[PDB]
Amino acid sequence: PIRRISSQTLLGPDGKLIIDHDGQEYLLRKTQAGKLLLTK
Amino acid sequence: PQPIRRISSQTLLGPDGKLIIDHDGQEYLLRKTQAGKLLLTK
Repeated sequence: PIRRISSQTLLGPDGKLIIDHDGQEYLLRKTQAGKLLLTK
Repeated sequence: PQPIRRISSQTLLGPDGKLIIDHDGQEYLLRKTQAGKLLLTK
């Protein structure tokens, strides 16, 4: 199956991970409402 | 060790282009679509 990783491992205390993909940055973040959200 | 902060999609998603992210017990999927786009779904 597809591997699993905890959002804690990806986000840290600042709640954000920058993902470099195909020459630009995407932001993965946890929101105040408790959701994960990816933006471009 | 420090938080990741910044990472390539190639390293994060691997050759299958998929990762399940467990966020407080709710699984999201991060993937590279067949068109090569990055997408987060639940």
